[PDB]
Amino acid sequence: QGQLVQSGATTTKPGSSVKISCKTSGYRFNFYHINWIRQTAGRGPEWMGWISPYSGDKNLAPAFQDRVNMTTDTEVPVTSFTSTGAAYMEIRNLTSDDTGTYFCAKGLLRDGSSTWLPYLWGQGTLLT
Amino acid sequence: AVFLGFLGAAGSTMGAASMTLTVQARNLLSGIVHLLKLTVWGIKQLQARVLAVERYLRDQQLLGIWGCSGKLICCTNVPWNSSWSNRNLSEIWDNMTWLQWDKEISNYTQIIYGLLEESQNQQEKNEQDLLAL
Amino acid sequence: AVFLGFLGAAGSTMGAASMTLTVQARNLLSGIVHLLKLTVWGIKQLQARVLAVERYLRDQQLLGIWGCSGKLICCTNVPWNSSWSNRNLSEIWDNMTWLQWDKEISNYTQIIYGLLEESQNQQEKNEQDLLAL
Amino acid sequence: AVFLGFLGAAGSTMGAASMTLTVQARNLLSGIVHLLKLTVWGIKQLQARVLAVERYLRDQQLLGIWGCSGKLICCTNVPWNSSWSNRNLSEIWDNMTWLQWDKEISNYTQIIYGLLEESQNQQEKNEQDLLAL
Amino acid sequence: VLTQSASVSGSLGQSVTISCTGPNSVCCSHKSISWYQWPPGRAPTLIIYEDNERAPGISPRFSGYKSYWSAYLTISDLRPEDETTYYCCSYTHNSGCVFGTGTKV
Ligand SMILES: *[C@@H]1O[C@H](CO)[C@@H](O[C@@H]2O[C@H](CO)[C@@H](O[C@@H]3O[C@H](CO[C@H]4O[C@H](CO)[C@@H](O)[C@H](O[C@H]5O[C@H](CO)[C@@H](O)[C@H](O)[C@@H]5O)[C@@H]4O)[C@@H](O)[C@H](O[C@H]4O[C@H](CO)[C@@H](O)[C@H](O)[C@@H]4O)[C@@H]3O)[C@H](O)[C@H]2NC(C)=O)[C@H](O)[C@H]1NC(C)=O
Ligand SMILES: *[C@@H]1O[C@H](CO)[C@@H](O[C@@H]2O[C@H](CO)[C@@H](O[C@@H]3O[C@H](CO[C@H]4O[C@H](CO)[C@@H](O)[C@H](O[C@H]5O[C@H](CO)[C@@H](O)[C@H](O)[C@@H]5O)[C@@H]4O)[C@@H](O)[C@H](O[C@H]4O[C@H](CO)[C@@H](O)[C@H](O)[C@@H]4O)[C@@H]3O)[C@H](O)[C@H]2NC(C)=O)[C@H](O)[C@H]1NC(C)=O
Ligand SMILES: *[C@@H]1O[C@H](CO)[C@@H](O[C@@H]2O[C@H](CO)[C@@H](O[C@@H]3O[C@H](CO[C@H]4O[C@H](CO)[C@@H](O)[C@H](O[C@H]5O[C@H](CO)[C@@H](O)[C@H](O)[C@@H]5O)[C@@H]4O)[C@@H](O)[C@H](O[C@H]4O[C@H](CO)[C@@H](O)[C@H](O)[C@@H]4O)[C@@H]3O)[C@H](O)[C@H]2NC(C)=O)[C@H](O)[C@H]1NC(C)=O
Ligand SMILES: *[C@@H]1O[C@H](CO)[C@@H](O)[C@H](O)[C@H]1NC(C)=O
Ligand SMILES: *[C@@H]1O[C@H](CO)[C@@H](O)[C@H](O)[C@H]1NC(C)=O
Ligand SMILES: *[C@@H]1O[C@H](CO)[C@@H](O)[C@H](O)[C@H]1NC(C)=O
Ligand SMILES: *[C@@H]1O[C@H](CO)[C@@H](O)[C@H](O)[C@H]1NC(C)=O
Ligand SMILES: *[C@@H]1O[C@H](CO)[C@@H](O)[C@H](O)[C@H]1NC(C)=O
Ligand SMILES: *[C@@H]1O[C@H](CO)[C@@H](O)[C@H](O)[C@H]1NC(C)=O
Ligand SMILES: *[C@@H]1O[C@H](CO)[C@@H](O)[C@H](O)[C@H]1NC(C)=O
Ligand SMILES: *[C@@H]1O[C@H](CO)[C@@H](O)[C@H](O)[C@H]1NC(C)=O
Repeated sequence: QGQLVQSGATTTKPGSSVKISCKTSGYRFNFYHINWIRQTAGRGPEWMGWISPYSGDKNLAPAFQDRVNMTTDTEVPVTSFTSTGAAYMEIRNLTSDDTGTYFCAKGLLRDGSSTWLPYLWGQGTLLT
Repeated sequence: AVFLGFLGAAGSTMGAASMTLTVQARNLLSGIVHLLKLTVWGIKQLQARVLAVERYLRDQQLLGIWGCSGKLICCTNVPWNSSWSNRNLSEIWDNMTWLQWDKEISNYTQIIYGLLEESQNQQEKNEQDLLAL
Repeated sequence: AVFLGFLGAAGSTMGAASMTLTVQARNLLSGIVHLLKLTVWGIKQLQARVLAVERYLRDQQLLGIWGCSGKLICCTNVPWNSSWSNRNLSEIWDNMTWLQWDKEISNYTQIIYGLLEESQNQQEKNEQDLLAL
Repeated sequence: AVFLGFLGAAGSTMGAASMTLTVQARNLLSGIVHLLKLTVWGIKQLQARVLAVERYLRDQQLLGIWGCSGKLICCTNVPWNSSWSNRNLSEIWDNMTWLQWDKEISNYTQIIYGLLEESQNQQEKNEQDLLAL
Repeated sequence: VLTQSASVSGSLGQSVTISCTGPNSVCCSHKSISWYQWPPGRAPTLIIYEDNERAPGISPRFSGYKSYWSAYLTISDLRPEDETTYYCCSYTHNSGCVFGTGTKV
């Protein structure tokens, strides 16, 4: 299983900075990364970055290197293998050319060569 | 290197815990469990001593009738009936922990123990026929 | 198929009972034999528990010093001295039961256990010399 | 031939005592050690019975995790670090007794038991990878 | 920079083959290739990762292949729901998903 409910469909104007929420269920939130993906209209899909809900380590593309703040808060044990977590997304020098749908997706496996690969996605959020 | 300790990788992936099996193996008959006095503590310690050798010998007897005496990792000739688990190799050894694996494989663990048992008895029957020449 | 059960082929021929050895093997340390109370029944059950692991380990120790650890059917290098039994292969495995066989082979069973013992000790001495190069 | 008896070659050279290992092996679980009465003698005999199977299973567990199940003489892949003993082969097997050898090798016997342990766990990991094809 | 096929189609029962290639910067021998089925403006879906390993549950008719210069994705025995857009991604073990241009099928 696994769910990743996302925040509302925010609507602001250039210069601002908005926060996107990703809330997880049905799986251990610490065991897999959290990826942030962007599907703009005037470009191909762009992988923004992933962050480690266990180690706190983060990794993002150079097109977002000093513009995005990725954060997660600690999970809440539900059962031995089920918890609830949350992941946050922010943009700095924000304009209106960054408009589109924003997705959150967790990693694929816990080890190997495709650990962080975005496997299970959220329903997305429309923006400005 | 790592060396997490006894049960140290119980939350790790099956492929990662499978490299540190000797860690759990040696702690199955030691602990701290000389005269035998039958005091309230003395009876308690005697039961703790008999119990450990009992549960240890049951597991070794299973490894024996499977042809896996003295092995921490032995391979078999029982093919994996996908109705036990249709999961793939990577989504097991690089994803699941032995605890959550044991949870979903628990129903068929008796079926598997019988196929391993008769695979070894038929195997030892073949090895005798091959050496009959 | 068949599956007669524990000791189910005790009256069958030696060749037929020899195919269902796992049936008797697994019932040598289980039965139904958690606090240790020393009541009249509690002492009785404790003796039943210690006794089973004792007689089980004696047989496994013999299989060990013979080079037959973990085997239900192992072959050896002790030739069959016909003064033990001058019967032929067919009139044994397709005629006698293990009970009546054990009856007439019982005198020399100690002689055989010594030859198996030193055959394994000399064999393990040779394997070391061969790996010395 | 010779046959000195149980511990009969304790004063002999390591190479000479090493040929009569079965002599000491079989006397590690027998002795003379049927109801369980808890008299002053009965408790004493029960402790003697549990103790023998305990110390016997500890040694067999070590032989297991080293890959030397059922062996009196097994060879390994742990090289001899000369800081354990810089003595030569002839001045050991044709000179020292196992007692005086155990006296000077006693400090590092724990170091050796760990290298043997992980050599077997890595060996069993390689054998699985080789049979994966 | 990871060029895919412009566009292509087939018929029910037939097969297709999408392409994915690029320079030494993102292809191919020293990179892994994943294949996402991505309907426009909805939750995507992983079909294949590590060049040819299908995600759990993915129908076996989806297949992956990687030459030394271009990765492929064959979609055998077509069905109605296949009319989506597909994107390839190049990645290593400690990096990001360099996505592909796109392919309408
Ligand atoms: C408990 O549970 C957690 C959650 O599952 C486990 O944490 C995860 O462990 C797995 C494997 O142990 C990790 O997968 C690996 O991922 C790395 C990618 O990280 C590398 O890249 C980072 C970004 O570039 C980089 O910052 C890292 O470098 C250092 O920095 C961080 C900072 O915190 C530090 O923590 C690191 O340890 C580094 O020192 C890092 O290098 C990837 O490199 C791995 O791939 C290699 O190894 C695999 C074999 O494992 C091999 O197949 C590959 O080919 C390649 O050689 C591997 O994929 C995962 O990232 C961890 N985190 C998650 C999932 O969020 C934890 O291990 C568990 N512990 C126990 C005891 O159970
Ligand atoms: C208890 O003790 C008794 C007495 O010893 C055992 O009974 C004997 O078992 C052995 C082996 O199990 C039997 O030897 C076999 O003999 C058959 C011949 O019988 C066939 O031919 C009959 C006449 O043509 C025919 O009627 C039979 O067909 C069916 O009908 C009967 C009706 O009752 C039915 O009971 C049968 O079971 C059949 O369903 C029968 O087919 C012969 O075919 C065998 O040879 C084959 O198998 C051997 C291997 O075993 C192989 O080497 C051969 O090449 C060949 O392929 C075999 O010789 C013997 O006949 C039985 N009866 C006696 C001796 O009186 C009993 O098994 C013991 N049970 C236990 C649990 O210990
Ligand atoms: C207790 O401890 C003592 C002291 O160490 C041990 O006694 C020593 O044992 C070793 C090996 O067992 C002996 O080494 C051998 O030496 C002989 C040389 O003796 C031969 O030559 C004599 C002179 O020519 C001759 O008299 C002997 O012949 C008989 O006469 C004596 C009279 O008492 C009799 O006792 C003998 O037994 C003979 O019956 C004798 O033949 C040498 O031949 C040996 O070499 C052969 O064997 C080795 C293998 O062992 C092989 O490698 C060679 O190639 C060759 O084939 C061997 O070197 C030593 O001499 C003994 N005495 C000492 C050291 O003083 C005793 O064994 C220990 N016992 C126990 C139970 O621990
Ligand atoms: C992200 O936001 C938090 C808000 O508490 C802040 O403390 C943190 O410094 C920010 N990250 C960076 C890299 O500045
Ligand atoms: C799997 O097991 C079931 C019964 O548990 C059996 O009917 C089926 O034939 C088995 N399948 C394979 C492929 O062995
Ligand atoms: C990892 O294991 C969990 C255990 O339930 C499972 O739900 C999940 O799908 C597995 N991951 C993959 C990628 O198969
Ligand atoms: C095991 O059996 C129980 C019996 O109630 C069932 O509920 C459960 O789904 C079974 N699990 C598997 C993996 O077959
Ligand atoms: C059989 O054993 C006797 C002693 O029990 C022995 O004398 C005889 O030589 C042996 N025969 C063979 C052929 O081994
Ligand atoms: C076994 O020894 C007894 C001793 O009285 C003897 O009567 C019997 O015939 C012997 N049996 C065999 C098979 O040697
Ligand atoms: C011998 O052991 C010591 C530590 O006990 C180690 O430092 C040394 O490298 C070892 N030497 C060899 C040759 O293995
Ligand atoms: C073993 O350790 C003791 C510690 O006091 C030391 O005296 C002795 O020399 C050591 N022996 C060897 C062989 O290292």
